[PDB]
This record gives sequence, structure tokens and C-alpha cells, in this order.
Amino acid sequence: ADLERAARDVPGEIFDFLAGGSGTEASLVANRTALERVFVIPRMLRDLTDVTTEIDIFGRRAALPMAVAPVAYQRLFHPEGELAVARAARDAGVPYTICTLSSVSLEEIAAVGGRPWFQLFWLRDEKRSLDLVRRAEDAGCEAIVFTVDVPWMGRALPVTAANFFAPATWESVEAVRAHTDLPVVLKGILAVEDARRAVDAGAGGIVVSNHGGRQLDGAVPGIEMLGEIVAAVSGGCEVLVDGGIRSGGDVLKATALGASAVLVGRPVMWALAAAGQDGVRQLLELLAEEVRDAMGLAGCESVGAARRLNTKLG
Amino acid sequence: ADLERAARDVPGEIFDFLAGGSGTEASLVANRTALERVFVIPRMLRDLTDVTTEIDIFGRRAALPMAVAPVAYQRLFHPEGELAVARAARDAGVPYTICTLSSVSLEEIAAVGGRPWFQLFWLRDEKRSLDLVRRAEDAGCEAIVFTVDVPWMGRALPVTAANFFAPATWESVEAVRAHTDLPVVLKGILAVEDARRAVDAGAGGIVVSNHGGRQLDGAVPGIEMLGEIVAAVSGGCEVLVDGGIRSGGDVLKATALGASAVLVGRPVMWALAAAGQDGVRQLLELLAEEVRDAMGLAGCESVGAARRLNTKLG
Amino acid sequence: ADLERAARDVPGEIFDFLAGGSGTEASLVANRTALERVFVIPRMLRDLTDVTTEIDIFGRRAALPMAVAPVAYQRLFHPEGELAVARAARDAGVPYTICTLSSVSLEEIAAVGGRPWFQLFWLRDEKRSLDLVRRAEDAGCEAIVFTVDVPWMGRALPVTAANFFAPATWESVEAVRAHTDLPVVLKGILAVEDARRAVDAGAGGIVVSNHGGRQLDGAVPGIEMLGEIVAAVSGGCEVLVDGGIRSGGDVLKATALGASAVLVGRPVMWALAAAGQDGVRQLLELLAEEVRDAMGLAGCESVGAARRLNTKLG
Amino acid sequence: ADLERAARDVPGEIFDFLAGGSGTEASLVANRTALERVFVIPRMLRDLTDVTTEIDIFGRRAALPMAVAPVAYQRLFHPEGELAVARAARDAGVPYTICTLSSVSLEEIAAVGGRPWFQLFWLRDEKRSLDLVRRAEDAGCEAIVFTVDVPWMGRALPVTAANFFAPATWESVEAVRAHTDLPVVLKGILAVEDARRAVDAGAGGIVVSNHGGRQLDGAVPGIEMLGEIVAAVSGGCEVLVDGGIRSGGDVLKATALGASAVLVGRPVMWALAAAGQDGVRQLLELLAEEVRDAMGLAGCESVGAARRLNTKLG
Ligand SMILES: Cc1cc2c(cc1C)N(C[C@H](O)[C@H](O)[C@H](O)COP(=O)(O)O)C1=NC(=O)NC(=O)[C@]1(O)N2
Ligand SMILES: Cc1cc2c(cc1C)N(C[C@H](O)[C@H](O)[C@H](O)COP(=O)(O)O)C1=NC(=O)NC(=O)[C@]1(O)N2
Ligand SMILES: Cc1cc2c(cc1C)N(C[C@H](O)[C@H](O)[C@H](O)COP(=O)(O)O)C1=NC(=O)NC(=O)[C@]1(O)N2
Ligand SMILES: Cc1cc2c(cc1C)N(C[C@H](O)[C@H](O)[C@H](O)COP(=O)(O)O)C1=NC(=O)NC(=O)[C@]1(O)N2
Repeated sequence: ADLERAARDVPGEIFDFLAGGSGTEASLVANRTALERVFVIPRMLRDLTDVTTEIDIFGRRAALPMAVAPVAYQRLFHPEGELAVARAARDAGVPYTICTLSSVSLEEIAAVGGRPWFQLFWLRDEKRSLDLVRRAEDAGCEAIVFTVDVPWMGRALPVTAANFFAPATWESVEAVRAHTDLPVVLKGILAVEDARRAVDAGAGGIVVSNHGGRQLDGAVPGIEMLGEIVAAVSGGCEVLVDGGIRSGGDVLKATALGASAVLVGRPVMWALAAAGQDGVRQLLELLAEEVRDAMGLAGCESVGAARRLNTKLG
Repeated sequence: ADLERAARDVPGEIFDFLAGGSGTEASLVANRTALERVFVIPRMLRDLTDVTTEIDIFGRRAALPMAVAPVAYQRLFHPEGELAVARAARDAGVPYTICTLSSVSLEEIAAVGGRPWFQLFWLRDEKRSLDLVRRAEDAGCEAIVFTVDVPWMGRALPVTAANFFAPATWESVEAVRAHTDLPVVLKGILAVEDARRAVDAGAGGIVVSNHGGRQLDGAVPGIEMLGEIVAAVSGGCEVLVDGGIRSGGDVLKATALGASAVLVGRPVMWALAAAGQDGVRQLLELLAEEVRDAMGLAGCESVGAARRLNTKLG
Repeated sequence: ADLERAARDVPGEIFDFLAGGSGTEASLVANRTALERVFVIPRMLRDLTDVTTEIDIFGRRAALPMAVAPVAYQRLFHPEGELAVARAARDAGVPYTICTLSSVSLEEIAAVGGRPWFQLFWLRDEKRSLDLVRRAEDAGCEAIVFTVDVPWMGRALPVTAANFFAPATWESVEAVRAHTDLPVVLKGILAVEDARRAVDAGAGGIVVSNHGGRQLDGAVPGIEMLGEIVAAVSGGCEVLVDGGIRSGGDVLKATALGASAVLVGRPVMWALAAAGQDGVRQLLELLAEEVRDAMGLAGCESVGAARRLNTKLG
Repeated sequence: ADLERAARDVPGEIFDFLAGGSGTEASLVANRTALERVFVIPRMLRDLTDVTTEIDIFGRRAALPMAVAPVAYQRLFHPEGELAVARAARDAGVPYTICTLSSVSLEEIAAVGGRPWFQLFWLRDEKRSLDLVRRAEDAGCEAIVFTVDVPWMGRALPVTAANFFAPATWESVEAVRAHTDLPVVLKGILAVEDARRAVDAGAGGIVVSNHGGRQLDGAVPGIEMLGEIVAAVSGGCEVLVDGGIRSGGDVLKATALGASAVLVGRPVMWALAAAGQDGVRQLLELLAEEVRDAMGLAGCESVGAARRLNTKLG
């Protein structure tokens, strides 16, 4: 919140790179308006002796129903870059998604420890992409976050792409899935039948996402498709969502709509630009407290109870 | 209306304590927007020889379908504090809810006479809470208003808590109910099944309320849940509502949606900060006239007829 | 449109008397917002050899699906007062509603000729009211417009009430109906069952109206209830509507929703305050042209065809 | 976008002639608001080896699902006028609609080559209108775009009407259809049954259009009727739409709602006023790129796939 004010002050067009959406930015604003019209129906008088925000996802415990979204070139925002964010994420018990275009090599990020995920962009040489998957799995990464909604970038630098493009198809997905034992997570699913097909294709999860409004301008917000997608998947895979998550109440709204967890992107970068690793740990601490507070006020002792909350659209 | 202008002038951060909501204050604004989109379908040409705003509630007559909402530390707004409000409420024939955190002891408020209700916050020692219930019942209070939507405060001083916390559960509710012959009223019910369970638990009433938008930010407004809750309860208990009631037309809207009565909080404090007891009696007089006018223009000779009015959402 | 700018310039609080609504004026604004969200589905390629805006209503032809709404004390706006408006209305072929509180006697207005209607306010002496009905019928008035939505005025002067109050009930309606052979028209009907009962009570018409937002604040706009009321009445009586009619497209919208005709109030007064009788005739000429244009663009050769147009809400 | 800024700078009331709508311009704004509330549900992971924006329409290939809308007197915006626009349209592979009120004769426009369509206004002498149809067909025009929504203009100059009015009926449509072998396209269809009748009358296409909000003020936007009309026609004719198409995402939205193609009017004139033929070719190049980008991000290799995209209203 006030964090973005600090990120704006400290350069200036790097900000617009971080904050911007594609085209008219109609999908960027719509992510927020979609969240703002969701209302939670809280439950009262339930035992809260042991409110816990922990979830199990991909066989591993997380402190919050949240992971750091893949954002490229994190040294654009702070000299420590991805190493700072990955350290704070590890300390907070939340997974950190290593970006294919990270300004620090993925093996260095994975060495920080914690719960590193690796976001894969499909390269036009198939075996370069599959090599990236092997490096991630060798480095102890716990999941392959296959970004599918970027056949090309939706309509500067510096400093480096320390890990070193084509449209990804369902064949690319099967190639990754055959090449790894890690859960494959498809990021950028918006159509209900794409979610069903993702389960059929063997994905361990999907991220319901319009890329923070950065790919197709006019794409439906992920939060607007979340409940339909959760019903269609019927527990067949983890369903994450991102786009405009700015508070613990937003996390609660997402989980009440059925999400397993959320990704948080831009705010984590604001906390990185302002106060580096300590600033990220600060944001994660604030988010952890807000999630815990929102869940208790809503009568939910666990994230699973929060998923059973009803909502109303306003 | 103009009263809040007088309350703002007379200190300054005490105002923000009285007016504010939690988080983004989305539920605070939504209480008002929910009321503003309700439209009443008035009835014409009915006999109005004896329009009466009186209701029976908890075996006792009230002059209006309204009671003063529990607001803590009323000496923050005027030296007479709760004694002034309780006196004006008594003179107006409307019940007054004594707050657990009242800046004047509950026995003194009850001595003013009238129709005192007592709002209970659950204390972590059960028998301290049950003692508070006994003191209220011994003091002639007519109802226990069990505030349920505060397991803890949703995200200064002075002057005193003259009557001297843990999450309240359904077990706490049964303990109160077993300890008193007074009707137990659960304040902060928003879920339809919580309303049904409240009747099953033996409550004499519920207040459909998101705490004036002060607990869970993003909680659905009570007025948005009122009609569903009234149908589900099917006369099993009294159903009150609060949040943003600012006029007699708002009272009419609430009763047309099925409420037995409304609570009024912040406006009564504005009338207390500006002109003390006389100012509260002024507000209650104005509200009484507006309710009577709204009911007549709507073709309702009684509050019960007003409950049978249809509405349309705009 | 620009006419109201001229009315504002020429005194000043008389303006607010003419333009204002009751309470928060939520029903005044809602009359306009309701009209603005109605969209007409025009028909194409129909023969328009003889587009006519004429209707038959109460056995008499009118040049437009429109009559001048009853507005009291028309000398507040111009020295000629009601005589000016009645003359222009006569020349335009539209009925003129004589108000019970007219600043010129009803017999003088009726002498102007044309199609005078008489709006009745119920007086607390029944036989005074029935005398007013007899005077109107003796004076050649063609309809009794019984204003029902004023049991009392919803929450100055000079100059006179040249024709010289209690709540009107269904008994008052039957007394009028038994006392006259003129069609009785109930003005201020908003509830579907009040419309049905109006037909059962022998009314020749109803005006679906929230009194221009001047009676119950928060009353549903008449245009929002019009289509439901038209279906329920099933041709049993004429169904008029008023409130916010500001153009020929608005007249078309009203007729497409099923109205037999509209009443126009405030704009006719603006035309009276600015340029007197010639100004009213100007407004009626402009409205007549806009209605004719709107009907042709919508593919309607007659008002009856316009009533069969479909609409969509936006 | 920025093009309109250049068109505004370069005279001034000619701008208002180009940009304006009829009446309150409620239908002009509604064309845009209707498009802005449509959201596309993109598909992921489909093969995009050969994304093509080409369509077949009236037996001829077009480079884009788009044609230049008929706009009169194009020398009002640039000395080259229609010849400039027709040349750029030809070079871009998009059809160009010759206007009946063109400031350059239709035979000269058709000589530019490409895919000229001819927009017919019905003249009150039938055989003058049918002569215009014969001239267009003799000149190599590929379709008669019969403008039906102008029985008269909905509520200056210079320079000329180089080709040299009555309401057009279904009889006029049959006269044209009997007089030409070219496909007849009815422009200005908004009612579902008018679309069905258009197919029954032998039309080869319709343009779902409220004339850019320039005819009936308060007419429903064409985009709001598009999906219903497409279902009712059931492939019986081509269904085009116009009004507020300002980007490739808008083209995608229109095709996802079922349109065969869009017409683009005002933006093409802005590109003509600013930089003449080169400016139009620039706009068509930008639109071609945006359409291609939007289609790929939406997972559509062809316009036909784009027509099978689902949408959600926001
Ligand atoms: C600057 C930047 C860079 C990237 C992304 C977003 C921003 C703002 N994103 C989107 C991010 O992963 C979340 O989807 C979004 O930030 C959630 O919305 P939020 O910021 O409101 O919390 C990326 N996603 C990928 O998959 N791959 C990438 O390279 C990536 O393009 N780089
Ligand atoms: C300053 C203050 C203090 C309290 C409350 C509200 C305000 C503004 N409230 C909410 C109040 O009871 C109504 O729910 C609300 O005011 C209706 O909305 P309104 O102000 O638009 O009429 C309380 N409720 C409890 O149960 N216990 C309390 O200690 C209490 O927290 N103190
Ligand atoms: C100043 C004034 C006076 C009256 C009314 C309205 C205004 C503004 N009206 C309302 C009017 O008849 C139309 O219902 C309304 O003007 C339509 O809305 P509009 O102005 O947007 O066209 C009356 N109605 C009655 O029945 N008896 C009356 O004495 C009356 O109170 N005097
Ligand atoms: C200045 C002008 C002139 C015409 C039209 C529109 C404008 C703005 N139009 C409307 C145009 O064909 C599209 O329907 C509209 O421009 C789409 O909306 P858009 O501008 O947002 O893309 C015409 N249509 C006809 O059929 N015959 C004509 O003589 C025509 O009246 N001349």
C-alpha cells in the first residue's frame, strides 16, 4: 500500500515497466475491480484455538496460501535482486518462483534454500527448454511453473539474463511432463476447458491468471474465472490465482472462491525496491498477519475452512 | 446529516475512531451503497387513521423499530456520556444498549430506567463474563446482546472502563443462555446458517451486522443478507439489522426487507457530541418523525405492514 | 434542456420549489437514471408514409402521447400562469391537467377550451372534494386525475389558491367514481397490485408515478414499474407514466415500455417561466417534432406500433 | 488513439460533424461502453504456426475481418478525399465502402481497384436509386451496402456530391435485390427479427449498427445485439458490426461475439485528416498488427477460431 509510494519515489520508467499492463490496461484494472466486488460471508462462533495459515501444496508445507510470483530481472529494482527476495521468502515459509529471465542464475537462487519453484518460458529449441527444466530439477526446485499465456509478449535494459523464445503448445507441456518428476504448473489458464485439459495433460497445478493484465488486453480477470475453474477441476490439480492480490482480505477472497494459494508479484517488488530483503520480509510479515486476521474474523481455523466460505458479488 | 458536521467541528482523532472502518473500509461504504440501491414499492389508498411506529420486541413495547447500538466509551464524545444517551433513549421509548466497555457503570445506566439492553463481550475467564450477565440481569436489563463477530478487534484513551477478552463460540452462547432468563441476542450474524443455528441455540434475536464495517473488511453488508436471513429464520427469533441507517426511509427499507428493528450507532454519538442529551433527544425526535412520514407515504399503518412491503434493487 | 438554463436565470428559491425532490432526492435522480438505462430496439424498413403521433385516450383524440402534468400555483412562474399553459396545450392538441391548487380558478382554465383534465386532492370534508369534482365536470373537464400518492406532502407563498386536506383511500376513490361519469385516473400508482385494484375499482386510467420524486424518498421510479404494471393491467385501463420525461426519445422509451401516454411537468414550467405561452407552445412544438422523429427512426408509423417495440436494459 | 489528437488539431466544426452523435449522444457513448464490458476468455497452448487474419466474404478474400465504413464527403477531411482512403484500403487488402454522398464519383473510386463496396441511400425516385446500383455493379463494385436505418437523418458544406431521398422499405430491398447479382448488405439492423427477415429477403449480409449513434438516440448498441442476431441468422448471411471499434482487441471482441467482420469509420477519417493516404495505410497497418496480436494471445490461428471464443460481461 504505502510501500508503492516508496517504490515510486526511489528509477522512474522502470516503475512503469513493473506496474504496467498491455494495451488500454483494461485487464490490469479489472483484476482489482473483480476483487473489490467480491464480498465474503463470514462465519461466527467457531473455535479458533489454533488458527493456522499453513497449507500443503506439492507435498510440502507452506506457511501461507501464497507464493512469490515469477518476475523477471529483479536487479532492476534492487542490487541484491532475486537473492534478497528468495531469502525473505525462505524465511517466511512461502515458495519463491525463479523466473527464466532472472538477473541471477537459478542455481544460486535454489542454493538460498526454502521452496524454489522454476518458471519456464518455452524456447524455440525444445532441448534448450528441457535443459532448463533439468537444471531446475537438479538444483532442488520443487515445481515447474510452465508459463503458457506467453506465445509472445503482449504489446530499456539494463542487467543480465543470468540463466543463459517460441509459443508453447500442449505438445510442449507433454514434453516437459515426460522430462521431469516435478509437478508441472500451467500459469495463465483462463478457459474452463483449458483447466480440464491441464488436468488431463497431467499438470499438478494451474495458475488462473491473465498475467497481471500484461498479455491479452481485454482478457477476463482470473478471479472472475476462478470459481468456475475450481468446480470443473474437481480437486484434480491445485488451482492458484494471481492478479491484484494486495492484502490478506484479498487472499481470503481468493481462497473463498476456491484457490489453493495466490501468487503475489508487484507488491513483492515494491518491498524489494524499498528496503531490499528486510523490506520483503516486512511485506511477508504484514501479509501473514492480515491473512491470519482475515481468517479469524471470517471464522476459519484453517485455509480449508476458508475455502468453504460463501461469497456474494456486489 | 448536518449533525455530523457539528460533530466534526467540535476532538479530531476521536472522530476518526467513531467514523472509521477496518482495512480499506470497503464494508463501511458498502453498508451505505447497499441501502442506497434498495427501492421501496409504496402502497396507496390505505387507511392511515392511526399510523403507529410502535413494535413489541422481547415482550416490551418500543416507540420505534429502533434501538441505540452499543458504542463504547461514550464520554469520549460528551462529559455526560452514556447517561445522557440513555436518558434521551428512555424519553423517546427506544431501547438503549449498554456497552461492556461503557465509561459509566452498567448499574448506573440501568438506573436511568427505560429499556436497557446489555452488550456482552466474552472475557477469557468464563465466569467473569457470566458475572457481567448476572449484573446486567440483576440491574433490570431486558436483553443480553452477545457480540459474536469480535473474536478479536478488526484491524489513544483517555476515560475509563467503568464496568471493571477471548473469542466467543457456540459453547459460550449456550453458557450465557443457560445462565440467564433474558433473551439472548447475537450481534454480528451474516451467514444464513449462522442465523438458523442461532435460533436452534435458543437465541431470542440476532442482529444482522458487519459491525459497521469495523471487523472483517470485505464482509458482506448486513442489509445485503437481511432478506435471506429473515426467510431462513421464519419468525424463529427477532431479526435486527444495523449499519448505515441514517434516516426514516432507511428504517423503512430495513423493515421492508424484513427486519424487526434497526440499531443506530454513529448518528446517536454525533447528537451526543453536539448538544448532549438534548441533542440525542433531538435526533430521536427527527428519526421518529421521518419513520412516521416514510411509513405513511408507503401506505403502512403499522411496522408489520411495512415489513410486507416489496422492494426492488436499483 | 437549454430551457432550464433560461428558467434558472429569471426568482431563485421558487426554482428550488419547482425542481426539488423529497429527502435525499434519491427518487428524483432515479427517474432520470431509470430512463437513461432503457434502450430501444428500433425496427427498420417499415412503411412510414403517414407517421402519426396521435392517440385516442378517454374517447378523445390527442395530438401526442402526452399531457401536461398537474403543477400547482403556475403564477409562481409567470403572470399569465395556468391560462398561458392551458392555451398552448389546447393549440398543441395535448390535454392539460388543472391542478386543485391552481392560481387561477378551474372554470377559467376549462373556458380556454381544449382537453382539460382536473387533478383532485382529497379534502378532509368529503363533500368539498366531491363538489370540486362536480365543478370540474360541469366546467367541461374530461377526466378526474385523482392524486392518491399524497396522504400528506412528502418532506413561501406568494399568489392564491383560486379554487377555494386528508388522506385518500379506496373508499374516497369509490365516492368519486360514483359521483362522476368522467373517467377517474389514479395518479401515483407504483405497486402492481394497486394497479390491478385500480382497474377493479373502476378507474379509467392510472399514472405510474412517484410524484417526480417529491413524495416518498426511496420510492421506486415509475418507469421501473411501468412494464410490470402494463402486463398486470392487461388493457383494463389506460396506463400513463411521468417523471423525468425530457425528450421525444424519452416519450418513445415510455411508450415502448407500454405507456399509453406520458405526463410532462417541470419542463412545461421552464417554458412558462421563459417566454410564457409562446414558450410553452415552443416546447410542445419541439417535443412534437422529437416524438415524430424518434418514432420514425424506430420504424413506428403509430404510437401503437411504438408500444410493440422491444427494449434492453443497459 | 493518438491519431484523433492529430485530427483535432488540424477544421474544427468539421470535427464535430465527424465525431458527433444524435440527441444526447447516448448511443454514441454506449457503443464504447458496450465494447469495454466485453471480456474475452483466451485459449492457451494451441498451435500458432500460421496465424492468419484473412477471411472470405462475398466470395472474395480479405486481409482482415474489417472493411472501411461508408463515410460521406471525405474531401471534408483531406484534399485527396476518398481516393486516398480507397488506395490505402486496396493496398491493405480490406474492402472499401463507397458512399452515395462521396465527394468523388464512384466510378473513379472503383477504378482504384481493390474491393469496392457501394453504400446505397434510397432516393425518392426508385429508378434513380436502381441506376446508382447499376453504376456500382458496372463499375466492378462487389456488394451493395443498403443503408436501411436512414429513412431520414437523425437529429455547413462545403465540397460536392460527385455521384449526382426517401425512406427505404422491404419493398425497396426487394427492388435492389431483383436489380443486381451483387450481394445486398443491409446496414443498420438492430432487431433480431429484422435480421431474420433480412435473410428471408435474400440479403447476403447485414451490418448490426446503430449508425455510430447518429440515428436514433437511445437505440441499443449493435454490439449488444450482435450475439443474439448471430444465433438467429444461423449462418444464413454474413453478420457485420460497427460502432466504436478502436483496436485489434475490439475486432477480436466483435468476432468472439460472432461477427464476420467489422466496419471502421471515424478512425479511418482521422488517419485521412492526418497524413492522407499514408496515414490511412498506417492505421490499417497498426490495426492489422493488433488484430494478429490479439488473436494469437487468445489462442486463435484463424478468424473462425476467434469466432468460437467465449466471452464474459463485466
Ligand atoms: C514486471 C513484471 C514481470 C513479469 C510479470 C509481471 C510483472 C509486473 N509476470 C506476471 C506475474 O507472474 C503475475 O502473474 C502478476 O504479477 C500477478 O499480478 P500482480 O502483480 O497484481 O500480483 C510474469 N509472469 C510470468 O509468468 N513470467 C514472467 O516473466 C513475468 O512476465 N514477468
Ligand atoms: C465507535 C464505535 C464503537 C463501537 C461500535 C461502532 C463504533 C462506530 N460498534 C458497532 C455498533 O454496535 C453498530 O454495529 C454500528 O455502529 C452500526 O452501524 P452505524 O454506526 O452506521 O449505525 C460496536 N458494536 C459492538 O457490538 N460492540 C462494540 O463495542 C462496538 O464495537 N463499539
Ligand atoms: C412544483 C411541482 C408541483 C407539483 C408537482 C411537481 C412539481 C415539480 N406534481 C408532480 C407532477 O404532477 C408530476 O408527477 C411530475 O412533475 C412529473 O415529473 P417531471 O417534472 O420530471 O416531468 C404534482 N403532482 C400532483 O399530482 N399534484 C400536485 O399538486 C403536484 O404536487 N404539484
Ligand atoms: C461523419 C460520418 C458520416 C457517416 C457515418 C458516420 C460518420 C461519423 N456513417 C456511419 C458509419 O457508416 C458507421 O456506421 C460508423 O462510423 C461506425 O462507427 P465508428 O465511427 O465508431 O467506427 C454513415 N453510415 C451510412 O450508412 N451512410 C452514411 O452516409 C454515413 O451516415 N456517413
